Amino acid sequence: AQKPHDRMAAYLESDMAAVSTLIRERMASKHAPRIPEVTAHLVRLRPMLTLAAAHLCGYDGPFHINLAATVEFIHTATLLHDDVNKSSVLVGDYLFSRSFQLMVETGSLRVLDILANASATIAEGEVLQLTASQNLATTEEVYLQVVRGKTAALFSAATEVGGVIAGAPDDHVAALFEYGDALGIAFQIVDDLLDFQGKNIGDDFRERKLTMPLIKAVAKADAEERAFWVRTIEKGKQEEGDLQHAIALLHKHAALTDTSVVARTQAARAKAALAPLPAHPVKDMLVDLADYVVERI
Amino acid sequence: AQKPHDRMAAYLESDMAAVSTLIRERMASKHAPRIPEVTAHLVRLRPMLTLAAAHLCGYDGPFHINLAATVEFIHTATLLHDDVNKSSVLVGDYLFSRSFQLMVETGSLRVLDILANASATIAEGEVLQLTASQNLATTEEVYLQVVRGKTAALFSAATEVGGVIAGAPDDHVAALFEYGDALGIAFQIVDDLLDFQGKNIGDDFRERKLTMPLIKAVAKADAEERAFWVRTIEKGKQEEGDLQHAIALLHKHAALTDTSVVARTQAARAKAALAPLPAHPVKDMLVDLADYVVERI
Ligand SMILES: [Cl-]
Ligand SMILES: [Cl-]
Repeated sequence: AQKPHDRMAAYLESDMAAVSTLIRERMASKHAPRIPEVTAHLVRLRPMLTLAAAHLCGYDGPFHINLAATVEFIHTATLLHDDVNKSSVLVGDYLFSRSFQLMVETGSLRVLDILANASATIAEGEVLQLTASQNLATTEEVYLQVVRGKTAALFSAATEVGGVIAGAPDDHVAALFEYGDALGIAFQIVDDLLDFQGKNIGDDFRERKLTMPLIKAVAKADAEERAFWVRTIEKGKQEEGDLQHAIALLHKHAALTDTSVVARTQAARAKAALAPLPAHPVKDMLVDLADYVVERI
Repeated sequence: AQKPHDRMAAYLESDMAAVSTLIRERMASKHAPRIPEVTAHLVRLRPMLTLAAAHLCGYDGPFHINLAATVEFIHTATLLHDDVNKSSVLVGDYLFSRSFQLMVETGSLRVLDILANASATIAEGEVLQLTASQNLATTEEVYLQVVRGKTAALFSAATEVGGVIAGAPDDHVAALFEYGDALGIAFQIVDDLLDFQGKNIGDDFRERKLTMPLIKAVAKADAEERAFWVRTIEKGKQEEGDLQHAIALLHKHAALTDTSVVARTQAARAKAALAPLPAHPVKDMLVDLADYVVERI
């Protein structure tokens, strides 16, 4: 999957350069000089999705660059905010404001709607996460909502705005959205998976954050096992030996193999969502990307 | 100034109701139920400026309601963020996202530009504040920038978008902007003033936040006085007696009378900025408002 991944990068090489130029130039604040030391310090596939999607639909113009920059600004600002100290909040807010300026300059209300609704979903997931983390009532169906918010919504928006700015027909656009949604879900399930499969390991477990493997394990917990889950997640109390026991319970209940399967299934869904589109070298790159996202499992 | 202030309220009575309905209905999150307990708990002249400005320019339609809601969403989200714990950041971000949805629905790229640039100014001030707070190099001219960001930019944007959505000519719009800018500056200088003039008192002093009265005092500090300023602001070290001494130095250097004068001058500037506009009952309300903002000094 290496040479296939490199081809996408090399094709988008120039646009990625010209984006990362914008990110650089807009992180520069007219008045305050106390920003660029933090922004440069913090500065990818999300902005790549937007450019790829634009080229796939034959876009000549300049605004795909704006939109891909917006996409990264939004991802970064969201990261800062999760790392919560005062310096983060306000710097993220700054990037949000800058992201908003960039989309407005494109002249497209449609993409603004798309990114406005996406930002709603993202922020809505972040809060849903607060509640659903450390809460053994959480179904998988509820975790998928969390995943969309925290992860997939931006993927799907990134790809969708790339098609919209290109002026693509509504079927091509829905397919771009579905590609990005499924790819984002796969992307995040892979992360979930690798937090167990071979510093990193058990992180979600200590964090008391309900990953899919944990949901699938808890879903089969007898009284004995429930007490263990009730204790290390909802009470937060953990000791020596507790990570090894959690992992044993995952394996006992096929929680990892089964999560691997959902990952692979969403990744196949991504590729299928490209089907109706007419053939195109970027179409191929996006297929390879769907495989690349799940290669590590 | 009471009956004159009440007339504005009573004229805008219905629109304010119908806005606070929106704020209520959009704070409701489809999926996550862990928001409305915080948003209702947190929910004014800013949204009033937008409605007033729309009516002043003869706007029939519905979007002045959207825009005034956006204005409050933005003010609130900004408040939350300054109060920084994790629950704040994400709830504010949620209101920002919701504010963005509302402006997009208006169909006006111009107002989006206005509010996108304003959001930039606001966030840019917040960061400039970090540096300029606890920094005796700060001139008044630098404080005015802080004031615009933290305060006036939203006033001026609130009034300006009200005129733009109404479709008013460019001269009427610039005057609305200038009214709101000067009014916001006056508004904030008044706050600065009342943090000394008669729990509240000395707050900015303990906070090591460079209010205008402090700038004007420091600006005249000899070596003896500088050492006192260098110590209680840049070193943060304060003892018994230090507030009384600061206040003495303000009076010694006419720092309050002089700040009062800048307040009054900006408020007169606000009213003058309405001059070219044709006469109108809301025009009168905005004049009274300019006097009302400075009545407490
Ligand atoms: Cl397994
Ligand atoms: Cl004085």
